[PDB]
Amino acid sequence: ATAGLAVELKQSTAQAHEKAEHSTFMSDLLKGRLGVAEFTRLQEQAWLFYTALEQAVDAVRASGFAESLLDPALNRAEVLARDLDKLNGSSEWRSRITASPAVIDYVNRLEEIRDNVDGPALVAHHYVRYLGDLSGGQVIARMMQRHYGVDPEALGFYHFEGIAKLKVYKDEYREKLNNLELSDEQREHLLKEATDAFVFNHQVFADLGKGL
Ligand SMILES: C=CC1=C(C)/C(=C/c2[nH]c(/C=C3N=C(/C=C4\NC(=O)C(C)=C4C=C)C(C)=C\3CCC(=O)O)c(CCC(=O)O)c2C)NC1=O
Repeated sequence: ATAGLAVELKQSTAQAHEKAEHSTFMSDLLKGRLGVAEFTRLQEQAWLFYTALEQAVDAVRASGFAESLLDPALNRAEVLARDLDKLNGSSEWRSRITASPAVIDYVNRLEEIRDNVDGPALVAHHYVRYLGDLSGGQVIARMMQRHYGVDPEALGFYHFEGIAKLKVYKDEYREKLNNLELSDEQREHLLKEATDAFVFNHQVFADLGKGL
């Protein structure tokens, strides 16, 4: 549409984004109703899906698609594992954690995108996760420190070590989106995938809200 991909993504995903953002689990977490335990469960599930997402990013980058956008400085899985070591006090969690049903679907989609090397689909998922982390991530980190006394060294996920000027980086991210060479089919595919990405994330929160 008329104002470029970054604008079309934001508008197209608005309804799914709002649903995800206002899940009961995330709402209770950010208001201080839960605890470090619940934050840890979230980060455990996020480690599972970021691990899958980053295999898909690596596959797509290697194909030569969206290279400048798929900045490896964004990788969260390793930082996340370090956070989880601190949150759980040992590496015990690696052999304990299991994917919730929501995370199974989400990982399965990311693995399909990986093995298909589906560039447009991968960009959609990259946008929903990383640009969200860059944008609202400092708010989440601040609330985890404020409400629950989480040590900032256990919030490495939100820090983005290697990025100095965060506002400039987000602006340049949106310009890289606008600059991607996409057919109508590819652009439509990307947009639909971005909505599905928000849908997966909402179900992840729903399953966390339950005993799952
Ligand atoms: C499934 C949950 C969830 C995801 C995946 C998410 C992603 C997400 N959050 C964004 C921005 C943002 N997101 C937030 C806030 C939050 N972000 C949060 O995850 C939480 C819990 C808050 C607290 C309200 C803020 C303040 C922005 C700023 C805006 C912007 O740059 O457009 C963007 C940027 C949009 C854009 O500029 O196009 C994305 C993709 N937001 C979500 O809520």
